[PDB]
Amino acid sequence: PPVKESSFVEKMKKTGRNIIVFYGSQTGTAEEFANRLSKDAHRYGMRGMSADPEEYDLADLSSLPEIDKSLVVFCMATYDPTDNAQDFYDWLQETDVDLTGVKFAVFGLGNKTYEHFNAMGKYVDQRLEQLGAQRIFELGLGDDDGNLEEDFITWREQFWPAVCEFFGVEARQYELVVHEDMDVAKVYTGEMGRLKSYENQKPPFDAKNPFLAAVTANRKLNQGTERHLMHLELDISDSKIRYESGDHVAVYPANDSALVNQIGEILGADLDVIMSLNNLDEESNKKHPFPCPTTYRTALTYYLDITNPPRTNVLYELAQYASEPSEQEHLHKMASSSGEGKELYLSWVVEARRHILAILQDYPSLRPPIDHLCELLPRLQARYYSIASSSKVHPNSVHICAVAVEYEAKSGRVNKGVATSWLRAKEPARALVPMFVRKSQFRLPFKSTTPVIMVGPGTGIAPFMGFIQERAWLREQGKEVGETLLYYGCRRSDEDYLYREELARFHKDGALTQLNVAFSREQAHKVYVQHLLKRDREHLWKLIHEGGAHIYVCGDARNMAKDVQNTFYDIVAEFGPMEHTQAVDYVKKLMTKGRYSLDVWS
Ligand SMILES: Cc1cc2nc3c(=O)[nH]c(=O)nc-3n(C[C@H](O)[C@H](O)[C@H](O)COP(=O)(O)OP(=O)(O)OC[C@H]3O[C@@H](n4cnc5c(N)ncnc54)[C@H](O)[C@@H]3O)c2cc1C
Ligand SMILES: Cc1cc2nc3c(=O)[nH]c(=O)nc-3n(C[C@H](O)[C@H](O)[C@H](O)COP(=O)(O)O)c2cc1C
Ligand SMILES: Nc1ncnc2c1ncn2[C@@H]1O[C@H](CO)[C@@H](O)[C@H]1OP(=O)(O)O
Repeated sequence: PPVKESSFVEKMKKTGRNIIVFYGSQTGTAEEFANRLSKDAHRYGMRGMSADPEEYDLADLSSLPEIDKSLVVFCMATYDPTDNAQDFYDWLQETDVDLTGVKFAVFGLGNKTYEHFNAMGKYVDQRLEQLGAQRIFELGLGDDDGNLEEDFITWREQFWPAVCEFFGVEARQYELVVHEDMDVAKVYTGEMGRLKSYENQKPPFDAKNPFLAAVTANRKLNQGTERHLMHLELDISDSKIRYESGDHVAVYPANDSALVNQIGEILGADLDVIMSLNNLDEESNKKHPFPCPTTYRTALTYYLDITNPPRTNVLYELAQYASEPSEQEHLHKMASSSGEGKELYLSWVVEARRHILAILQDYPSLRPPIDHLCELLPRLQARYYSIASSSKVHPNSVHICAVAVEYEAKSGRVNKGVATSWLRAKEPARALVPMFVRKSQFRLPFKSTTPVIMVGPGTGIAPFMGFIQERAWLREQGKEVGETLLYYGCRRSDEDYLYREELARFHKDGALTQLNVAFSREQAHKVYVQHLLKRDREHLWKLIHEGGAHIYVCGDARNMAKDVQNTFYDIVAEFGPMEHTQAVDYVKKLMTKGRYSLDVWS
């Protein structure tokens, strides 16, 4: 609950703004979009502004009409609503205001693999119209399972024309300030929010004031040499942090130092030059791109993203810094909605997975001002992990189960995951991992006697390591505990069976009523967790139909989770009986009555 700003409508007036793009974002992408769309109003002889719907009172849309040819755009992501867009939502639900005269557009960001695709967008664009506002352009539906960037360049290309036409209008966001005389303790060195907040830890710890927790355990859980699966233990003592199994822990990592050095090396400049990028819109909340003042090196290490494929809007803006014509032209055509330009971007940048440095190496004429480059780079996001311990057993420690990312890219070089390569490097002593916890609704039943069915192959194991530590603990405390079954899976039982001993011990003490593992490569056919579910179908239908058991799914969202959902569709279709459609509805209903929970990630 923060303090609202002044009515945005009034703000727009005082700065001559006629377009306000609102972004609902969780990992920046919706926001990045709203800002791109914002600076876009300029080329079209208009001026706009991005704004966090949380910091404003959306009831003020009703007053927007009072600005000339005013326009409001909504870039909303689904996670329904993201944290910052919750107010708006509850408002869009309670309010009954008459938005007659409001003109809007909406570009939603989602992922098709999800149950409720772009639910937020579909909702916003469909509720504004319910209130009296008129849609100016079609609802954009972004799919991060294909290419969101392309869906966005495709919408934005048909948007602006429809806008300029409708309004009859004819067809460095931040500024740089180098620091010569700066006091040493007044310089951010990587902390996230308040200055020196990292060094002087002061509760309560959240996303803006992360608690640097000490890595007390680092271990490799697998026997092979191909992959590196690891178990870490972060110590949250004196942090005053509460958590339950199912919850997630989030961490702010550090980029690889040499990938950082080499970036200032090729651009031929120093990273230690202390600076600041002050938003040219002196009245805007977001006064800076990241914590300023600070040195390039710091920003490149802690606040910027230097490994993900650059977006089309960044390449276009960097086109002007490449001498050689051929190159300049290539960077320029990366933002096409079709053609050889849309094809080089998807294969040479995306598919190839070339980070910012790579492109600078493969296009040597590109030597941009490191100043305009930092303003273009996206902020470094924190990475989530499903806490792997019960707080009833480890109140003062948060466990993480993860696989390290390192692969060969067509780009020609070996890429490394930012968070994983970093946590990998951290071992118990000087090792501090900046963190905080985010509550989720993946939870053990309210009643201990309620049955539980956990399905989670590979890393999807980790939340369940908690559910089991808790289920077991409840029994020791004399509580009466219903069935507790795990459906895990790995390649081979002597190669990457995670927590084999702990899971054996738990089965032994009777915590785990059933330990069903699936060894995928131990035979000709692939044997996956869903094969076991189909196997134990008769008994699983019993729990579901007569036991009121909860179902859980964790790990790969891409396929594993769909395959398991489909096998649950079949178990019901058979013992219902039912026809796959009535079984789907049955399984989905289980999802709304909170008896089927998902924790899948791509
Ligand atoms: C809510 C949620 C829960 C999660 N829970 C856990 C969990 O508990 N345990 C866990 O291990 N992970 C989990 N993750 C994943 C985790 O957050 C990170 O995505 C993961 O650790 C990699 O992050 P990184 O910074 O190391 O790599 P990044 O720098 O973020 O790179 C990730 C990207 O690299 C690319 N990439 C990965 N491998 C290849 C390849 N071989 N070939 C081509 N592309 C590839 C993909 O674009 C991938 O998205 C979860 C993610 C979310 C969103
Ligand atoms: C935990 C989690 C849950 C998600 N749930 C949904 C969902 O229900 N529907 C959907 O369309 N996309 C869903 N997504 C995908 C995001 O909407 C998509 O990646 C979006 O681009 C993120 O935008 P942001 O960076 O602006 O938050 C989810 C992603 C994560 C990580
Ligand atoms: N589609 C899927 N459904 C269920 N498990 C899968 C899966 N795809 C891969 N797996 C298995 O998930 C486990 C953890 O990664 C591995 O045993 C892997 O086996 P595989 O690698 O032989 O396909």
